[PDB]
Amino acid sequence: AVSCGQVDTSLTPCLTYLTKGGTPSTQCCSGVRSLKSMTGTKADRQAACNCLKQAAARYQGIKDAAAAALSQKCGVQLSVPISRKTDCSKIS
Repeated sequence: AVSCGQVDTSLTPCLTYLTKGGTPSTQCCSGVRSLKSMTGTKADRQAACNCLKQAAARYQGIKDAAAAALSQKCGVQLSVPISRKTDCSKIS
């Protein structure tokens, strides 16, 4: 079980980067690592994906480019996309 509270809190330090781009903070990357360690089941990955979809929809300053590069720039293999347009049901 993962809540949007858990998911949104983990990426709270990433908002600077998500809205401006450049380089994520150490705490942002620690956040992305927390996200990966909490989404080991398909249910948790789909729940995470939905939470991050809803957050990207509400936070209008999020750059889609920055969202799609966040896991790559943190060195994290994160199996959850971050976009207001993703079909979260199609996630493995």
